[PDB]
Order: sequence, then C-alpha cells, then structure tokens
Amino acid sequence: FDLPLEELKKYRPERYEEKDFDEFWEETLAESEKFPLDPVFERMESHLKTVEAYDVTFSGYRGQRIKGWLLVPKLEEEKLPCVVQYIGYNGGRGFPHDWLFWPSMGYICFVMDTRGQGSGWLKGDTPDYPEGPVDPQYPGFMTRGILDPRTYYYRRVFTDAVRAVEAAASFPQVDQERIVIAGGSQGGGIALAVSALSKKAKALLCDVPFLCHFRRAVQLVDTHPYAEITNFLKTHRDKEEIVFRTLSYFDGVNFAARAKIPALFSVGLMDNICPPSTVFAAYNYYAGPKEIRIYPYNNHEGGGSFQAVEQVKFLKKLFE
Amino acid sequence: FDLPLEELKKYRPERYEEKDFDEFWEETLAESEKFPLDPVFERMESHLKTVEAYDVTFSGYRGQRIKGWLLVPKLEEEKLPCVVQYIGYNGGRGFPHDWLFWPSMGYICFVMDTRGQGSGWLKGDTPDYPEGPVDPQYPGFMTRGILDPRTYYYRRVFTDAVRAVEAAASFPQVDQERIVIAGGSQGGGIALAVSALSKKAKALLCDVPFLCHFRRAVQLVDTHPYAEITNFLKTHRDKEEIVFRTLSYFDGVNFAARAKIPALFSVGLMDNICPPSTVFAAYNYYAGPKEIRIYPYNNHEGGGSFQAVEQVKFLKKLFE
Amino acid sequence: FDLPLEELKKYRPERYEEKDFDEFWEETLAESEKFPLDPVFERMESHLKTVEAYDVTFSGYRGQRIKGWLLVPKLEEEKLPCVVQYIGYNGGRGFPHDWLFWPSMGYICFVMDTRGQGSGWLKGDTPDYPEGPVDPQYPGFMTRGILDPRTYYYRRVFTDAVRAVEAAASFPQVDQERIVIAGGSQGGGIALAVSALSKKAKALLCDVPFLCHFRRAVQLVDTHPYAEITNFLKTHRDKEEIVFRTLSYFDGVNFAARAKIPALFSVGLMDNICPPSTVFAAYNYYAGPKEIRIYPYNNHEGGGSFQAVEQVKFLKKLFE
Amino acid sequence: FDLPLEELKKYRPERYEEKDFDEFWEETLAESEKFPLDPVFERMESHLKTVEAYDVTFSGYRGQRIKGWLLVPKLEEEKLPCVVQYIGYNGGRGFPHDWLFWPSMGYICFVMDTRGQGSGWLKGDTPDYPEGPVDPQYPGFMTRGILDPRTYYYRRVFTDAVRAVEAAASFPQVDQERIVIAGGSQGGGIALAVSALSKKAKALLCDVPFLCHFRRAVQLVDTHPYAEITNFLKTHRDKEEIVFRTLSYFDGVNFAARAKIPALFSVGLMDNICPPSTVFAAYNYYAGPKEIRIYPYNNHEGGGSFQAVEQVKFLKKLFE
Amino acid sequence: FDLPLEELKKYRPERYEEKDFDEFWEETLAESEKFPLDPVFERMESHLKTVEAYDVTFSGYRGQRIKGWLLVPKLEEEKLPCVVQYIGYNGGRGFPHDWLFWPSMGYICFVMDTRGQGSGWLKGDTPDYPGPVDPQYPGFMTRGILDPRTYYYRRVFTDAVRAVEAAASFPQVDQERIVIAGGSQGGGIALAVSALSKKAKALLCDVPFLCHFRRAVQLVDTHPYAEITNFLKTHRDKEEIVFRTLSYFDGVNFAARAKIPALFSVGLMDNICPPSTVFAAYNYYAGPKEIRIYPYNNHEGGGSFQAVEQVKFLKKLFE
Amino acid sequence: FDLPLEELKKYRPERYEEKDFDEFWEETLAESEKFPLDPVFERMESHLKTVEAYDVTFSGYRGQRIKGWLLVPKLEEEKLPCVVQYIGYNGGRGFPHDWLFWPSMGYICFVMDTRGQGSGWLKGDTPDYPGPVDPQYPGFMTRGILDPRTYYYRRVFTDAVRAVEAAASFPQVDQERIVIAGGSQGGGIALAVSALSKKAKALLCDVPFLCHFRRAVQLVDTHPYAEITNFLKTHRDKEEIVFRTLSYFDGVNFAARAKIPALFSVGLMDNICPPSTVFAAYNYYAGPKEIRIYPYNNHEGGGSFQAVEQVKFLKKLFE
Ligand SMILES: [Cl-]
Repeated sequence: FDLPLEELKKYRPERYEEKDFDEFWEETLAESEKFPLDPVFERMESHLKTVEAYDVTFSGYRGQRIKGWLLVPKLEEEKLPCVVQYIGYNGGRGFPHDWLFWPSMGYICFVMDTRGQGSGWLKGDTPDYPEGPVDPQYPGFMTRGILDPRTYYYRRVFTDAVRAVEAAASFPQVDQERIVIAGGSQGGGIALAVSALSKKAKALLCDVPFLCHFRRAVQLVDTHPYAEITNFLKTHRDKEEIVFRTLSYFDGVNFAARAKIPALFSVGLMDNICPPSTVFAAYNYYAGPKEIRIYPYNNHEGGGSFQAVEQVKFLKKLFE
Repeated sequence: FDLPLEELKKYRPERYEEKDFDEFWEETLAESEKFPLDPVFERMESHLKTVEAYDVTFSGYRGQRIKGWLLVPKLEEEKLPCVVQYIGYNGGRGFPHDWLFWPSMGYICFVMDTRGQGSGWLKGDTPDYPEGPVDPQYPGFMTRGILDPRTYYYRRVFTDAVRAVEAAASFPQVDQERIVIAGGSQGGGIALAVSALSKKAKALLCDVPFLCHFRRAVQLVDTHPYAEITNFLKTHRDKEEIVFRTLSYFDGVNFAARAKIPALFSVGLMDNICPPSTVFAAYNYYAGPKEIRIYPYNNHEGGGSFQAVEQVKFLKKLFE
Repeated sequence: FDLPLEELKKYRPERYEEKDFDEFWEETLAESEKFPLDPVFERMESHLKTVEAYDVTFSGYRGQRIKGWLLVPKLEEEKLPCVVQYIGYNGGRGFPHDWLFWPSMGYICFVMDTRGQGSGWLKGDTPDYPEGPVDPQYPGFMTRGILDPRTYYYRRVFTDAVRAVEAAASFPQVDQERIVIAGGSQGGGIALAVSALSKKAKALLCDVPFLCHFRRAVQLVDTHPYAEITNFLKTHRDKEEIVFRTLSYFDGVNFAARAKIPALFSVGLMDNICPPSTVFAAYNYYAGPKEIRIYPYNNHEGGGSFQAVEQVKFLKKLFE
Repeated sequence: FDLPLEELKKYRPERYEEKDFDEFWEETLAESEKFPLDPVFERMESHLKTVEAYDVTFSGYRGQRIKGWLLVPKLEEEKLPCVVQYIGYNGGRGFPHDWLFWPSMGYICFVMDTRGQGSGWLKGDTPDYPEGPVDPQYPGFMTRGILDPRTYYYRRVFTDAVRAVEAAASFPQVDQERIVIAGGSQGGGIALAVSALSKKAKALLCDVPFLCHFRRAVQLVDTHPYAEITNFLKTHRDKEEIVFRTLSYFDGVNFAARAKIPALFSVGLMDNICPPSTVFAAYNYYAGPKEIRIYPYNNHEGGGSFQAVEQVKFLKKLFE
Repeated sequence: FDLPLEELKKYRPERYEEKDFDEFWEETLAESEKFPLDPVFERMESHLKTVEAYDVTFSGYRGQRIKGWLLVPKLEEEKLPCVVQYIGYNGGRGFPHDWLFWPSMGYICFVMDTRGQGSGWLKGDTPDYPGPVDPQYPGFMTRGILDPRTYYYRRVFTDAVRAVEAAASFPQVDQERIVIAGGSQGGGIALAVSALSKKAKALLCDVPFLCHFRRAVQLVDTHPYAEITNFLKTHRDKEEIVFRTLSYFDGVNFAARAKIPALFSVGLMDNICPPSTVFAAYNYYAGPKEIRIYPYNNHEGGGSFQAVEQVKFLKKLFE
Repeated sequence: FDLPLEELKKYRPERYEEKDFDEFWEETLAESEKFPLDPVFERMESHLKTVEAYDVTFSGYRGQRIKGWLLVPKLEEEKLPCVVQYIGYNGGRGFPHDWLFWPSMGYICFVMDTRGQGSGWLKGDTPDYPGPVDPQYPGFMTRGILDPRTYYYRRVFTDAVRAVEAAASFPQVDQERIVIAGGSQGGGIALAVSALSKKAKALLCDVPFLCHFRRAVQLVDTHPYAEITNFLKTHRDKEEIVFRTLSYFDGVNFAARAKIPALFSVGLMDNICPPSTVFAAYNYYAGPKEIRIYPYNNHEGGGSFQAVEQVKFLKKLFE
C-alpha cells in the first residue's frame, strides 16, 4: 500500500523542525537534571530461578518517580551488557517474568514503565503529571498537551527515557560500554529520541518505529494510534499548524538526523500501524552506522522472533 | 438484543452503592461551594439575529473556570424558561449556532462545556485538572482516575454540572421556577446526576442515557465508550471490585432513586451504545413523576427530531 | 486516497456532454413551465417562537406538487434575504425545527422536500411520479430511469429545484436581490444544477457536492450512493455507454461550466463518499466568482459548523 | 441464533391479519382478470439444443405486460409437467440458459420476470408501474408503497405471479394436472402467496422463504432486505401501525393458513436473511399436505443442490 | 485498484522460471503415464431426462483414481463436441445436475473432481494422496510448497491432463472438438492443461487464478492467494524457495507455451484474481486469443453474459 | 454472549461418546507403543546463556518422528521438575527462545512441535503423515474427519502421550514431577493427555479448544471451529458421521476420565473457545480441580496473571 521498496530506500522527504529544536531539548533535560536521579533498587521476592529481579525507582521528568524492573541473569561474568527496554502503546512494565528474553541471552534488562499508560495489553504502575491544565484532547496519549511542546505528553516520556539510561548505568554490574536502548513501535520511537539525546547509550535497536513522520502518517493510514491525531484535527480545524508544529519536536525523523550510535532497524512492508515510508524516512536520515532488516510480507509484527535473533547476532558482532 | 420490552418495563435489579454515597456527594458539593461562582455573561459577536449569545464562564469543581454558551431568544417576556444542556461524549460547547433548538422554542439555553473533551465531533474550550497523579488508564475519560471516587473524572464533571444550574439561575432573564436540565447519552447521564444533586432544577429531559448500570452495560455490549472500562479490566485483572465500587458513586441508577423532579425519558430498543436494560434500570428506579418515550426500531439516535417535539409538548403541559 | 492537493487544484479534465445538453434543459424547463407554479404558503400552528413557519406547496416537474417549509425569522424588516435549502440523499423536509440555522442568522429559509426519498435519516412527504414505466433498477434513486435522460429521476428533482427558487421569490417578504441556493452532498449537486438553470438565484453555497464526475467517481470508490451505479452496471453489462450518456446531462461538472453567480465551495480531502477529484472537477470548471474552503483531515462531514460560519461571513461580504 | 429446533417445530405464533384480507385479494384478482391474458410465446433462435426456448409476455397486475421465459425440453411425451419459477430479490429472468434444471428433469419451466428489479445479480426486462404517486420510501422494493396495501409493490408482484400460472397453463404442451409453483427466498414468498391465490397450482416448492412473519423478522435480524423495513420505521416513527397493517396482507404466514396444495419446504437453521422462526411460522401454519427439509448448518443457501434432488423425488412421488 | 486498462493491455512483466521447467513437466507426465488410464464410465440411474449421466473414474497423478461426471446430451448426432470442465477452489464434482449448461448447448461435458477439496461450496468425492505433509497454512496453496515435486498442484495439473485423455476415450466424443474450460482455480488448471496436453483443441479461461503469484500476494490480501502470504509471514527464511516452487505452476509460464485458440475473461474490479495477474497470462498466451473485459465486475466476471460469449466463440471456431 | 456465569457453573450437559471410546484409545496407544520411542536430544549451539537447549526428536503416532525443544535451566538441583508444553492452533515449536517462562521458573520445559501446522503465528518443523487425504475444508479440524481411525487429532494426541514418555527419558528430568500444559489447542491436547497417560502429576489447561464440538459449532462462527461448520454446510449427508468421529476427541469425554490435579482458566468473553465449551469440560473433569475465571477477557484469558497462578499452583503441589 505504501511506496515500493526501491523508492522507500531512497525516501528522504524534506524535514520540518523549528529553529529552537535543540534548545527546547537542552532546556528540558537541564531542568529535569536539577532533580537528583536517586536510582533505587530493591531485590524482589520472586519465583524466578535463573534471574534476579529488582524493583526500580528513578527520577524522570521534573523529579517524577518512574517505576521499572531490573532483571539480572545469574551468570559467571562480572560486568554484563545491558538492554534498556521501552514499552509499546497502552503497555506498562507488567511482571518481571514478562521480560525474560534479554536476561536469558546474558544481558541485564532495564524495563522502563510508561507514565499513565499500562491499561491496554499489559499493566503499569507509573502515573503521569500534567504541567497544568489538561486541555481538550481526543482519547489516548497522542493528543495529550498537543497545543504546546512544553505541555506535550511525549516531552515527559522522552525525558523519563533519557534518565532511564542513567538509572541503568547506576547498577554496578552494568557494563557501561555495552548499554543498548531498545523498543518496538512506541518503544522504537522512544528509543530513537533517546539515541539522539542520551550521552550514555551505546547502541540502538529500533523495530517498526512509531512517532515518526507524523504529517505523512496521518495522510496514509486511519489506524490507531496515529488516527488520534487525525480525529483531533477533524474537530479542531483551526489548530492544524499548531498541532504539527508541536509534533515536530517529537518526530523520530528529527532525532534520527542527530543520532550517531550504531543501530539496527526493522520494518514490515505491510505494516499499516507504522507505515513503511514513515519508518524509512527515519531510517534514511539516521546519522549513525546502521542496518535495517526488511520483512516484505509482515504487518506490524515485523520480524517477530526471527528479528529477536537478528538483534542478538548484531549486538554480539558490534561489541566483540 | 436485550431483554424484551415487557421484561424491560419491570427490570428493577438490586442496586449497589456504598454506605457513604450521600456523604461523598455532600462533601464534594460543599467543598466546591467554597469558591465564588462568579458567573460571567459576555455578549459574543455572533451573526445570530433571533438570539443573543453570551460567552459564559462559571466556577465548577474546586473553583475551576468552566466555559459555556447562553443563548437568549429575542422575545418580549422579562423572565423566560431555561434549559441547561449537557453534552455527549467527545463533544464540547462548539459554536453558539450549534444549540438553536431551545431558543427557537422560546427558552433561554445554557450549554455547559465538558472539561477535557471537545475533540471527537464538536470542539470544546475547557480543560480538566486532575486531583494529583494521573493514574494508569485506558484511552478516554471513562477510566480517568477510576481507582478512587475522589480522583474519578466524573466527580469533576458532575460538580461542574450542578454549578451550571446555579450559573443559569444567576442570569437575570431566567425564570428560577422553570429551569430544565437536559441531555442525551453522556448528557443524559450528567442530567440524571444533576436531577438528584441540584435543588434548583424544575424538570429533567433524559435521552438515551449513558453512565447507567455500568456492571451490566459492560456485559451486554462491546461498544465504546463502555468498552473503555472493559478494556481497563482486561488488563488490570486484580481491580474489578475497586473499579465497580468507584463507579457506584456515579451510576445514574443510584441518582435516579434519589431524584424527585418531573422527568421525560427516551430509549431506543436497538441502541447498542446505551443498552435498553441500562436505561430502563434508571427509569424504573427514578423517584419523581415520569414518562418514557420508547422507540422500538431506533438505535442510539433514539427518537431524534420526533423526541424533540415530545419534549416541547411535555414542558408546555408541565408548566401550565 | 485521491490526487494530491497540488494536482487537485489544476485538475480540469476533458468534459463529456452531448451536443444537445442545453436544448434538453431548455425543453425540460419550458415543458414544466406550462403548468402554473401556484405557490402556496400556509401559516402553521407551531411551538416555534422566534420563527414563523409555513407549509409550502409548489409546482415542480410537470406540475407535480412538491412540499417544503418556509421559515421566516421574526425581525423588524420589510424584506429579508433568503436561502433555498436542498436536502441530502435519503432525507426529506422533516420538521420545521430541523432547519433553524439560516432563520437564526436572519435569512428566510425555503426548505425543498425531495421527491420520493424521506426515509433514511429524516422523513419526507413528497412522492415521485415516473415518466411512465419504472424500468428495472438497483435499489435507490441513482439508477431510477437511467436508461434515458428523459426518464431519469434527477431530471425531475432538478426541475423541482429550479421551480423552488421561483416559489421562494414569490413570497413578498423575500428580497429578490439576496436569494441564495444551498446544499451539501446531494444538496450540493442539486444546487449546482440550479446555479446553471435558475433565473433567480444570486449566490451558491455548495458543500462536499455529490452528482459530480460520475465516471471517475465509480472508478475511485465503492461507497454508496455512487455504488448504486456500479452495481447496476455489474448486471446490465450491455449498458455502460447508455448509462454514462444519461448521467452526462445531470453531472455537476457540466453545470458548473455554465454557472455565473458567485459561489463558496467546501471539500474534505478524506471524503470517500464524494471524492475530492470529483468535487475539484466541478469547482475548477465553475465559471462564476468562486472560493473553496479545503478541509484536509475531514471526511464527508467537510467543515461542519466551521464551514457554516464561513458561509455567513461570505454572504455578508457579498451582499454588504 | 433463533429458537432451538424443538421450539421451532411447535412455533405457531398468534396470527395478525385484517378482517378484509380475503376481500382485498378477491377484488385485486378480479380487477386484473378484466384485462385479457393474451399470453405471447415467441420461439427464440437459441444455441440451446436439448431445450426449446420461448420469449414470454403476459398480462399481470392491471393488464401490465410482464416478461418471462418458457423452456420446453425436447422429449417424446405430448403433455409435460410444468414448474412456474419465481425469482430472488434483485434478480430478473436473465437468459434462457440460467434456468436449465427443471427442463433437464423433464419439466416445462415458465420463468416469471420480476417487475422493476433485475439489476442486482441477474438482469431483468420488466418495468414496474405505480398506483400513481410513488411515496417517500427507503431504497429498494420492500417499502415501495408501504403506507397502503392498495399501493404496495408486492400487491403487483403477487398478482403478476398468479397470472403467470394462468399463462403457463395456457401453453398447449403443459399438463394442467402437474403445474408446480416454486421459488427460493423472495421466490418462495411469492410462491407461497400463489399457493393460496391461484386456482391452478397443484404443488408448491418453497425454499428459505422471504416475505414471512415481518414483525418478528425485523426484530431478529439487521440484514437486507428485511432491514429496508426497519430503516423506513427508524425515520417514519409515526407509521409503525400502518406499516405492519399493510404488510399483514402480504405475509407468507397468512397465505400459508389458506393454502391446500401439497408442499415441500426447506430451511437453513443459520439463515440470517430469512430467520428460521419466520420460515417455521409459515410452515407450521401451512394447511396443505407438507414436508420440510431442515439444514441445521446452512445459512441462506439452504440445502442447495441436495434440496434440488429432494424436490425432484418429492414431485415424482406426488405425481405417481 | 490495479493498473489502468491502457497499461494492463501491454503489461508483459519479465517471466521467472527455472531452467528445468519443461523437464520437470516431461518427467512428471512420463511417470504418470506408466500407470494405465483405465477410464471407467458407469451409466447412472438418474432423474435427468435430457442427458445421460455417467459416474467417471480415471487415473491421474501416479495412478491415483480421480472421480468425475460425464454428461451426454440425448441428441441424434453420433460424435459430439466435448468440454472438460475444471472446478473452482473449495469445490468438487457435486451432483450431475450441477453441470447442465454445456450438455444443454449440445456438448458432452466431462467434469473433473478436485483432489482433497470438495468441502466449501460444493461437495467432492476424491482424496489427495501426498509421504510427509510438511508444515503448511490451512488450505491447498501451501501444501507441499517447499519442493515442486511435493507441491499440491503438481498432482492437480497431472490429473487435469489425464482427464482430457479420459474424455477422449469416450466413444461418442469427437476428438477434434475437445475444449478445456474453467474459471478462477478452474481457469488456472485449464491454462496448465493448454500447454501440457496434446489433445485439447480450445481453451475457455475465465478470471484465472494460479497466475503471477509474486505480484498477486503484493496486491491483494484476499483468499486464497493470502494463504501464501500467511505462510511467508511465518516462514521468513523460505521466501526464495516458495517462489521458486510456485514458478513451476504459474499460469503466466504455461501461457507462453500454449498454442491452442483461447477465449479469456477478466473483471477489472476482481480482487480475488487481480486484473494484472490475468493480463500477464493473457498477454503471454501464445495461441490465437481473445479477451472479454468486464470493467465494472468483480470476481463474478462476465457471469451468464460470458457463457453466451463462450458458446458463440466455439460455434465460430468449430464451423 | 454465552450462558451467564451462574448457569455456566451448573452446566453439565449430557455427554455423548461411543461404547468403544476406551477400546479405540487402548488400541491406538498399543499400536504406537510397538515402535521404539527412540528419543534423541541433541545439545545445540545457542545464544541462550541461562538455559541449555536441546533439539528433540521422538516417535509419536506409528513411529513418526516428531520435533521438539528441551530447555534446561542451568541450576544446582540434579533432577528438575518438567513441564510438557503443547502448542496453539497454527503454531509450532518456533525458536528455543520462544519458551523461556518455565525454565526461568526452574522447570525443564519439553515443547512438542505440532505435526503439519507451524505456519500461522510461529513456525514449525514436523510434518503430518496420513494413504488418502479425503475431501476436507482448509485446515486441520476436518482432516480425515469421516473416520476416527483417520482423524488428524488421533495422531496429535498420540504424539502428545508419547511426548511425556520422551520428556521422562531425559536424565535431568525428575520423572515423578512432570506437568502437562497448554492453551487453546494446547489445552485440548493436554486434556486428552490427562486422560490417556498415567505419567503426568498435574494439568494446566487454559482456554481449552477441542471441547464440546457439537455446542461449539452452534454458538460461534469463528475459526477454527467454523472449519467444522463449513465442512457440514457442504457435506450435508455426513452430520452424524462427523459428530461420531469427533466424540472420540472431545475434551468433555477425556475430562470425565482424568484424575490428576488441574488448574483451568476461562475468559467469559472468549468467542474462539466459548465459555460453555470450557465449563462443560471443567464441570466433568473428575480430578481435584479449580478454575480461574476472567470475566472481561476474550481468548487471551488471564495472560501473565494466569502464569503467576500456575507457578503458585505447582509450588504448592510439589512441596
Ligand atoms: Cl441462453
């Protein structure tokens, strides 16, 4: 349904960002750095036997305390590599045993809970906090605070996510040379923002990323969650320029252009949640060394368990 | 799809409420009465010629400044009857010309904007404000703060709605003894809550009401917006009792049992958004003088323009 | 889904019409003009207080008696501007209170009932009369009489609509310098025909118009009502040429080319009932002074209440 | 989805008809008998080799001229049994080769074309003619003239169908002792009316019959074509009694109670077009010697080709 | 939704087939020819009066016994033309009275039952016979797809070639007027037969399935082509193997080889058999040919209108 | 959409089985046990670090070689408890890393691949082996349905009995602490195994499929039960035969025979495995039993919540 693959490979649409994109993010991170990280780990009583699980609490946007899990595989090596895992839309940190893959492959896993979500497919424990008034919005998180980038929901999520990497680095068994940031869909868009904003991330795993090339996305598909934006615009006919102006500060295509760390991307060519031209726009602008795995017959599931193995191989080669 | 009509007419299921229902609402309304109402009626340069439109501002929940419209028909009479109109889900106050029916029929119409909504089918101008943290929730308003009646979104809306009647009553041309409260679906549910809580309303028009008999609604239909609650429960599997206990404080059936003013209801027997058993449970417990118009072949549109005529006729006979 | 906007703005495709288009309409109108118009305005008992309502009857196609409403706002004006309102597919004149907008804005409103429809979303009271046998057709109006323009349903509707403006001009309070023809969807298609054929209309309001560019419409979308045509062709496989020949006499694109009066159009770029390339073919051929309001994120709702405000402003400027 | 089979077999609901049902039909048929039948059989040039095909014209309702086919198998017998075949909704007489079953089984087949349809799945050639004005209606045939039994579409169809049997009987090779009336769905409904009204039919084949038990059909399913009725009622909310009064004169259940000839019925227990309770109401009231083939897993296809073999066996046995 | 008609009429995509396409089919057919055909025509007791019905059995793939019907119109001419009819997906031979058209128009009709199907819209009586039946998506499109030797349509298409030999064995059949016909799956089968059989005299190919698989699975998500897509969604490592297998069964590759006169039909709104897949086959078809294009029809194609076009085409051809 | 919970709890519909149910299964198992089990566990090179992964092969129905995974958590304890895991419809054994839950909780996990499937949501490696494959609707539900001896699930349930024997043969498995587990199709398989094998100590049965077929096909039109209804729509003469065959594979009939402690789960909004079908099996289950009821869940059931319940249930059992 989207551009054919040879056009996708060369798709580099003109980028739109405001003159103060960097300043906005510098100011944001500076203000939140004024609050101590105060990363706290508490070993959980758990039935898990191959992994130690810890409850995590750390300061994200404006000192707000974000939950996480830290999963440490019970192995002989002193320092371990670490994957910081961001969660898809309407998910949350769930139970420790929901996140066994990376530890089973020998990596400490830091799972960041997602402020205010945690109610669609996997439970969460972290609340959101708005700046002040909660403006008229369409149901969901995509239009929460959308009339100003200072009030926009993903400002708070992305800052949480940058601080999560510092929180992971605070665990002494983490090898700070081998901290990976990872996610799919919303998780992928979060990780992409982190890949540009974090000083500590060493590699990026970015699967079927959401939060990319918003203007084209709402023109291309009527699926959720991009359709929250479209539905808002159907009602607020006077706010089109403001909406896209705000979203430009959160668009993965704009972060991709600033990111320098090694990355592995994936894309499903039949994905109508995260359309491939949106994924390719981010991938093609990504400034660091990069590869993409292309799944021509998959929808939003992308490469699934095949991709998981591709990721393990990729990291092993990068870090060897 | 629901109970047959002769069973609907006798459907009076056992009500569930906590022992402190009245105290919860007494304390809520008392706390908000501590801020001055400070009703503002600012004439709006509209192009309307048979109606004068005012931009309304008034203090609702905890002093928070709620928007609205006041439309005054251009008539001889010094004291006119008034309809206070509440709005369907995802709507808001829109334009003054969206609410011409009651003014055209000789009634001043006070349209209350809906905090935080106004983004699905008609725009709105009024923000929400959470108590404190914004808990994990499913997209929308149904599960916003659902873990405690003190934090629940409809606490705020219903309080606004009570205060709206006091605001309308402040308008010098409003006849204090002919103030009607009206709404369809969400609007119906809000009006029902107000019919129990306000002491200033003379009559209720309650069309295809939402926010009624939650426990049963989520068993009967998988439509939105009831499905928000179901979807929250699908994830937060431990929270059934808490969710239903919170919702008991906001259930139209429990307000209906308290309401003493004359009411005209309407119901569509094929409505799968507000299922007939939910509307009938409310109607059957409604403690004031009452009638219901039954539309057996209509879905959620109910009686539409026919029902509007029934309303005008009902109010005319009542006020004689 | 249709042509991108830069292409829609330049889209002026080869028109298809028979050499005898004008003759066909000259003869149609002359033939119906032999019967006296005989417009009848019966003041009605009404609950309405700001408006006087009349039950209308007038002679349309071949003297057949068409129903309407006349809504006159109660203002201190010896003459008032007038909107002649045409109605969407499957609608009818409903109740007087269904048409309050234009009276509220200070316009006498003549609502034309639609022959034979009035059964889908708002009731009507006027029958159709065929031009002899009622040929095999697909359910609906789009294919009724389609094998010959002389028998086609829209020949009668459009005649009626032209005659409606003459009937409005016959009410003494109407300001014949300020007669507007308006409609959305089917309404807009009717209004486009009237804009070419009427000697009385002074401005056109044409929203999301239907009955435009039929040949392209059926190639682009499978929605109703355009799909009635496609479904008829799926069965009458021998009638492609005849069907498109008939429809060319009723196509808004060919009327647009003949229209001289000022117009305000609207279009939704996500409209899949009236595709944007069909609306733009009509608009780009429209030969009078014109403007278009473009709603990029809206579907068939177009600009809704925002567009209603644009219309009032447009007409005040035009007529000032 | 409907009553279980054990209850369907005992399902004999309270009937509803007007006291003048028989008078209405007697007057109807007497008036149309005043026009000469003048059955015209024109032998066609055909590629068919086992069958002789004739183009039929005969006088139906009020002398109106109805098309048909007559298919005569090339056999030694001088007199042959005859099946008069009525056609499903939106179909028409199509081509001679569409109707080969019965002639291949050694039956002359008279295929009656259906006035005004013929545009959905098989073409037709016969126009409808209204009783003057064609009232406001929902698209299709179900609500055409529904406000008065004298104007209702199926008054003209059922009269045509009775006259079709008279026309078939007129062909010299037909054995008037072995005239069968047959149809499925709309065809079955028509054939049921004809089993009560024709003095010439000798056996009925009635598959998955439509036009039965209208009041219950519209409560049970939202499929077309019954939904044409529900949709008209959703708009004409003041016409519920009148609509069902009109429909009582055309209801297969009411004809079944009057029919004397032997019949074979079929029913699909998962048929949501003609729900099983509607079909059983008709079968249970049928007053001639009868049998029903019950297909528990089939939808509206019923028994398909299996039922065709049942019919052949049933007729062989009956005709001795 | 597909290429516009002007483009479809000259759509001639580069073909993909293995070097051994012909050898594969030659070996396949020679191995099945080592088993005797043994056509069996059992005259049936029937309620049909204008035709004589026979219960057919013959040997298709590797001597496996395939069911069918033979319908013989009762006519004074001793040698009659014959149509060998293939059946659409999820159908089977049904009852003899399901197939009255061609006999009513004076043609003997040999109806080939379809191995292992017969359970969606019309019943069938003939089993499939595979060794191991590999992991597959529900249905027939992916059965044995990892090797052309094990692929389901190897067996169907062999059956279908053998069916023409079985029809020709019937003594009233005029061997100079044997037609092969079908729609959708039937048309894809008939298209393979048009290349592989030395006995067919003409081809009726409506709305053909089993054509241009690579494009088909990119263009539509309908069944049955979506069985292949779904298999590929799970077996991510088998993309090249899957399309290599399918190339041996692709109508476009058969059409390039076929020589007999043919009448095609296509629906421009068909989303089961997309018009570009039909036109790729039609444009490569190497025999004298015509196509009836129905711009507004979906997969129903020309329906009863096309049936008339078929009878006329054959009349003119055989006269 | 199904019976209200109060009635589901009381739903004990009359069971239907043939008088030779036990004899059929005795003969089936005895016939397959005449072939050597021959379990092979080949240690693999893997990226996993906390677990040892083995490629498994063993002899299921009639000596047919079935694939599997064996995942061993790297722990001090020498003889570990073991969960034998059966897979959902259209899945297969996938990758070793697809099954980390039980090993991470301290259980060796034996994952049985499902013959012939492995192509819808997770890949598989094991073929089916039928002679003739009768007319069927696409999928596995109607494959060989005209005779219980030829029916697809005769082969799967035998494989699944055999899997337990194969798990028991691995040296690190505590042969006295083996659990059987599955969801949906996996739950139906495990329910059969709870009746047919005496090796297992407990049953984990989530959202079970293959239960109360006669009712299932009347209540829902979803797949995979609809495969049965669709076959019946066409094979109108085979209704009695179809339901006779299915009675030999109905979880309600196996439940009545099972004795081991069981933990069930049900979603009251599940329209794939309707609550009445699940309660009919649960209500007849003869052993010590409990059911976790998820009133707002569809076919996902309890998801990770239910997994926690499972770990607690097994901990209590094995203390
Ligand atoms: Cl013909």
